[PDB]
Amino acid sequence: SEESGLPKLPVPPLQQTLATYLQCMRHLVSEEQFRKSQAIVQQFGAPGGLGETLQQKLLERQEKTANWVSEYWLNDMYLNNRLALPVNSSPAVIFARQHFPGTDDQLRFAASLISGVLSYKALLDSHSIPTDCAKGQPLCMKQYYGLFSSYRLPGHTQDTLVAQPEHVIVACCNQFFVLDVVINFRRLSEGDLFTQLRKIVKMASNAAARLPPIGLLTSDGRSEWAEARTVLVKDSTNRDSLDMIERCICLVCLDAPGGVELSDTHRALQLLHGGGYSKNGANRWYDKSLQFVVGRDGTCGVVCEHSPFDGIVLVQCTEHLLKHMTQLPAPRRLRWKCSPEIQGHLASSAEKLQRIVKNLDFIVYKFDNYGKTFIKKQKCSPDAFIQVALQLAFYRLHRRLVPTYESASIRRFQEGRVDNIRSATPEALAFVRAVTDHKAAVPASEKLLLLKDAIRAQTAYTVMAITGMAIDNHLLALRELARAMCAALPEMFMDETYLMSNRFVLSTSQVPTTTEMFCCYGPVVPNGYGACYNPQPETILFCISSFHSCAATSSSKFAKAVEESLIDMRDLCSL
Ligand SMILES: CN1C=CC(CCc2cccc3ccccc23)C=C1
Ligand code: NA
Ligand code: NA
Repeated sequence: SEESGLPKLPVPPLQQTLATYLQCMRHLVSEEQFRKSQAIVQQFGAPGGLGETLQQKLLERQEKTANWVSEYWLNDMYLNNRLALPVNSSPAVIFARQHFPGTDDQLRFAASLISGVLSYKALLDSHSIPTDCAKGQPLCMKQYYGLFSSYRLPGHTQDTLVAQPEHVIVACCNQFFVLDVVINFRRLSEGDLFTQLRKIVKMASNAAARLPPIGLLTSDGRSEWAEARTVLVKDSTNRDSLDMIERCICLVCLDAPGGVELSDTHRALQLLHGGGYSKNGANRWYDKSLQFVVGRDGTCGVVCEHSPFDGIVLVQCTEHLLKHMTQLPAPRRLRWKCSPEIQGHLASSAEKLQRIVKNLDFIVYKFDNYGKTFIKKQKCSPDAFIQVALQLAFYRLHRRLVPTYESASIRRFQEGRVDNIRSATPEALAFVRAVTDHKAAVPASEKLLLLKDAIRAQTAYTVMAITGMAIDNHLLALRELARAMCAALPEMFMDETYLMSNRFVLSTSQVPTTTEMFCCYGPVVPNGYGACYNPQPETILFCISSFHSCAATSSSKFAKAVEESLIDMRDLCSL
């Protein structure tokens, strides 16, 4: 009735989590460090010890909350992160290339897309989204209600995720306009929206009314933007304008032509960071959860602030919008009252964003030799096969495995977001060593046994994670319950093995789509990669990111290593 009928997130047994943790990490640390971690974990998990006390506190939390990890996970994964949102945090979804002969063709697309957003939001708010089922077991639908009603406020040390006549904000030439999408309570038609967008484009070209590019401030580090926003709110005009953005449905960004070839890689860059201030980088407001981009040259997609929802729900929404597209007072410019103080903040923010633009090493690589159909003919799940290929790619290029992240949905449970699948398994290590160590001369028949055992272990970890039995959320909650007892964390969580374990040098996810769109994001540590893939029946799309500052990583070398690994795995499956 009022209460969810879904199960609550399970609390795994303490000794199960501690044993999985040590087994996860043994091959990723030195023998001496492992020996010390074994003793730390034994003391933490001893009968009558601290771990048992924290586990009892966690079972009490599970009883008193809908979801015992929600608050800790939201803060740990998103709100505590100080990095600027572009590239480091906010993923982008790139739509098919569009062809816009005239400005009017760009605006008709934007009007059609806005109409689709209004229609989808009406379905959402009437609770008419058919409940998703696993692969079926019903799934939590609460992420859908965060697509349009969320705003991420910056804080000095921790951000705040806020839930809220309806309006969109249109960004054009770094200027922001309120576009009301109802008049006389009747939703604006696609034709009315077109008429309004034309007025906006005319107003935005006016030099005598041009305001400073305040959106650039949202692209900065979170504490930097917290400081600049605090300067802004000293003025009531700015407060009014910030309130309008905080309460909009979404942004629609009418970007300027990019001036570069519209390859998939280049369209993805424009969606990730707008190409910086000199291009479209200030035509943005990164705190708002959805920024649809409809560029004059046909580059279209959506930039996502992903603190309120994960990738499956986002793609369900965007696929619905795109498929739906197949079937009067003037807008109000938001005013700003700036100072030389704010001008200094703008210059700083432009410089910092340019460092992100220049630092990103990004490639879209389409593997075209095979995809899901071939993989399923090997009695393998496509996801597990591709995760083992990524381990082999990393090992053959960098000669070690590293802590690897892969999102696993826990939407089977109330308020469920994700837990981590740790794909750098002991079985993956045995396989990649056998493949790469030519001196060992392991027979191909044995390499194939090791391959299938690595895929089996990957599949098992995935089942463990999606059923709430993996370890990362459990350890996070024990850690934060310990911090509530005493600000000095116990040795368990100060141990260098634990800190290492959560620096995801390879950060991955599978985002399958049914249309030509694709998803991408940056790495999460300076010496890391981001790898987001889209498996299709006969192809697999890989979006690979890394940072040019890190001499070890290279996105083009990693994409080549992925190709070589998929070909090696094909050859082993063809003996
Ligand atoms: C480093 N990283 C970053 C993200 C994920 C998974 C979540 C996600 C992936 C791709 C698109 C998304 C669009 C909207 C919301 C979440 C999205 C995994 C690793
Ligand atoms: Na996790
Ligand atoms: Na690099």
